[PDB]
Amino acid sequence: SDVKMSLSLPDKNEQVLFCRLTDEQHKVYQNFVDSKEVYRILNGEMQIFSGLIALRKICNHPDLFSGEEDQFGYWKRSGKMIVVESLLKIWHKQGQRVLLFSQSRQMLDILEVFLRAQKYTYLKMDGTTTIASRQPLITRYNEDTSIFVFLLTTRVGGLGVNLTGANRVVIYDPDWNPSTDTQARERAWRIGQKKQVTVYRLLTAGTIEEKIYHRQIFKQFLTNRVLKDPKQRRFFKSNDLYELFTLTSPDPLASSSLLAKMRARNHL
Amino acid sequence: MLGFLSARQTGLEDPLRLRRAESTRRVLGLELNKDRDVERIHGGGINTLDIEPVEGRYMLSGGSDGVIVLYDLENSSRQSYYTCKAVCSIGRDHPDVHRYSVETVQWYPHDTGMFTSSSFDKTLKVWDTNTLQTADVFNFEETVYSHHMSPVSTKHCLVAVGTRGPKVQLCDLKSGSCSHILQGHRQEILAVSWSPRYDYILATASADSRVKLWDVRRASGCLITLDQHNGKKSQAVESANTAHNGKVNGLCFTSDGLHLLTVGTDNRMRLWNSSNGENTLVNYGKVCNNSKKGLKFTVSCGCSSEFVFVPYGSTIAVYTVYSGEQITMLKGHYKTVDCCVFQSNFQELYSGSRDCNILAWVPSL
Ligand SMILES: [Mg+2]
Repeated sequence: SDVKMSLSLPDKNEQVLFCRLTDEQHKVYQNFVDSKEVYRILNGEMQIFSGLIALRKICNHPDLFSGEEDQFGYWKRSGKMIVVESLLKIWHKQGQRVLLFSQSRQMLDILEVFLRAQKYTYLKMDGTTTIASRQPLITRYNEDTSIFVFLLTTRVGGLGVNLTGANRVVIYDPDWNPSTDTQARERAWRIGQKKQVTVYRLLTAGTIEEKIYHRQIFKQFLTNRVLKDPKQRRFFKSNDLYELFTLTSPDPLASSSLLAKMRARNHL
Repeated sequence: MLGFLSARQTGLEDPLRLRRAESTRRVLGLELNKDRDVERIHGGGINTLDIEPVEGRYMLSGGSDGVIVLYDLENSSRQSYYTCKAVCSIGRDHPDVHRYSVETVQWYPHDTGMFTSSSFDKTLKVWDTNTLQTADVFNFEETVYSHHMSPVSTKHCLVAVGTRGPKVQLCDLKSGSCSHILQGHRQEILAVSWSPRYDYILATASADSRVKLWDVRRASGCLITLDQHNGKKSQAVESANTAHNGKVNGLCFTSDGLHLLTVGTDNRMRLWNSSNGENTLVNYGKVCNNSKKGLKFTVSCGCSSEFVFVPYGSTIAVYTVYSGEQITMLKGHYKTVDCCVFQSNFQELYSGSRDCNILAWVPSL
């Protein structure tokens, strides 16, 4: 912001779409939050991780109960995948290049299958790809615009690489750490980006994903409290308790300036 | 001396000659004051004294009873006999009085409008001298043995604090940051002293028999560790390279800041090249001290030869810094002397001891 005017970067947008669980996805989510495992979690008997990861998987796509055109990972069974399908159609008809992130390798494979189901020319880079080929791959996506979508895991696709060839960026799945999402979204808006970029951060409304978004907003506020200014507004959207298992789908100083500063600090 | 005046008038000798020669002669003629007295207000022993660096008029004194007394040393009366009256007092009735003994009190350098006092009540309080109210307080997890502000820093305003913790704390009086610590000692840090020459050089003496010089800007620990032998008994640095054979409970940079005087509980004082910590092997003989806390001793300024005034039992031992020759014993205290502070303007001395007395030593004639 203090360098953007002195660097001639293009415009940026940071929209946050609140996606809607499908009937089948909502059914699986409601069945899980009504299951006995989450009940045991809320009683402190079991670790929270199983339920947390299960809910995140359900919001990503119902790959718990793998339900032709009914193969594993079919796009129409997940709301976020429906939104991604619409966005990819629009952007492809607009002749733009998209950077599709995911927290989960399995969800990245599902997105890859959905992309081959369409005619989109993709290019994938996750933790399994050999390191020696990663910088080449990036260069490929930065060089020829025939490649449309760049699939990424936020841990490898983020974190310092340059992907200015990408124009749109879509963060498919929120993470507990805000910084993962931040670096993933700044993979495109960098020195050398000659086109307007926008970030679409997909969350399922009233699910665990919205709660994770709230947790990481709280974390971002805590960070801004000490990085940019200490007048940060308190996080009031939620109390951040252990009720994220619920489905709530919508719808020289001369001793005077120094003494004055001591008094100022102490009166606070 | 008429020779000195004649040489000054005739330009034979620079007036510097007369000034420093007469300062040295005055220091040598130091004796119990014939016509001067200091008001008695401390109910306990005086652990520390500090005359303000600018104008040298006012003196702070912290007692073992926790009170802090502010004296005026100027003879505002017309008589030749006067008592150094107490201007101000953090007494037992003050809301911010120290609950335990005040162990170090120091005027803020560059300005007399503020001072600081550290106590065994685990607090370093910063006082506004005008309102006489605590402008700030720094709390520590362990009792403070000593503290010191840099007498030179126009840039930083750090207070180096040595507590019974093995860490030297650096409290920023600019926006209050007491988090900075220096690692490398192993027992209580009984003395700390900023270099008068170098802005960011701090010497710290701890009960582990080691004295370390730190560049507080640096990220790599101490610069120099003082070694008695300079390398004759050389060992991988885990327990060797000790400054003394006991607890090093006092530090004092010389006036120019090119040497460092360390007094330890092995009944020895040593003089160290402040640039590489090499021992200069100046003898000083046996310097009796057994203090379990920091020992406050000062050096002379503005004289032909530098002197060091060390508490020696119930006396003040005056030594020549660079030769070690024993000048004299100022003998007027009834208990062990805790501190002595040197007025450089008139070559005067003020000593506080456990007998609840502050004695003034003035040159005779
Ligand atoms: Mg980088």
